[PDB]
Amino acid sequence: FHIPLPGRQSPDHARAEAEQLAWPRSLGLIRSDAAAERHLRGGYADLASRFYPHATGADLDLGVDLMSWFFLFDDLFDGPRGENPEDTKQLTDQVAAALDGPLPDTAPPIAHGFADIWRRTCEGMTPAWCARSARHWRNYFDGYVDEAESRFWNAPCDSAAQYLAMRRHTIGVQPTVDLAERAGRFEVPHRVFDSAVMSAMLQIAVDVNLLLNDIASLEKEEARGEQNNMVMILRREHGWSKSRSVSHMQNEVRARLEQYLLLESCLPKVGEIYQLDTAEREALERYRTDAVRTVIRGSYDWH
Ligand SMILES: [Mg+2]
Ligand SMILES: [Mg+2]
Repeated sequence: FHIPLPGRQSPDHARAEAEQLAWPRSLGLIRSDAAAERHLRGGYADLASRFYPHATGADLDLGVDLMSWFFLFDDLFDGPRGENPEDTKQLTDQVAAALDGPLPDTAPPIAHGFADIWRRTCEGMTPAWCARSARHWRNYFDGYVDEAESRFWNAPCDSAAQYLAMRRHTIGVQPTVDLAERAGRFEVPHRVFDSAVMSAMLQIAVDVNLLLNDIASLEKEEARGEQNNMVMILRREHGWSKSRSVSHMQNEVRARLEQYLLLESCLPKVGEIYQLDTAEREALERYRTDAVRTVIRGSYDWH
């Protein structure tokens, strides 16, 4: 890896991988043997075990379930639904409703799956934590509506800045990191979560994932005529070739990873600034190592 973040994987990964189909199957999310085979080919329990190496048993299963759900949910916007913000919001409203209370049994399977994840996610977490993580979920769903609006008007982004304002929410990294707290039964001190230093660290985590994702998905997205990929956007913004745009993105990933270390080195002083007590310093260290560092490296290793 470009910076010395250790590669990690939950020791309980084999069982979580072997049992991963039971949950989406029970919820109606995988409707056939063919769909199950397709799901296993994604390696989503493997991904979860790298984001959540500190989790085992039911806590790791929740992480596997979140990964499974992310990809099954995203599938629902592959076709015409993703081209229309009214149709996209019709679905995302039904899913996001789970944040406000129970769902009617007529709600779509993907909404019931979300509701079950969110129910488990909130267990043992402070009300203030649940409210914040719910806000992150609503940012995510609103981002899906914004993406469908762009597709509807055939209006792809013309700058990296405009693209990032949307993709930083649809990439789903912040809810992934939120789950790492729940999966580890800890909470980073809330005033430090809000800090400028931690905000920058999290933005790096989000950005590194979305940039690597756009490189990994480039050829598939080119074949579908997708225009909201950082490579295509940089070509429009700067006149660059796609080749120079990829190289720019690679340089940006490396530079941001190096900045991540710098920001990490500020955390001792940040803890002093916010007068963290002993338990709070321990919780911040769990967040740094088990939530932020893991999400930065987990997707890289998964590919
Ligand atoms: Mg898909
Ligand atoms: Mg899509």
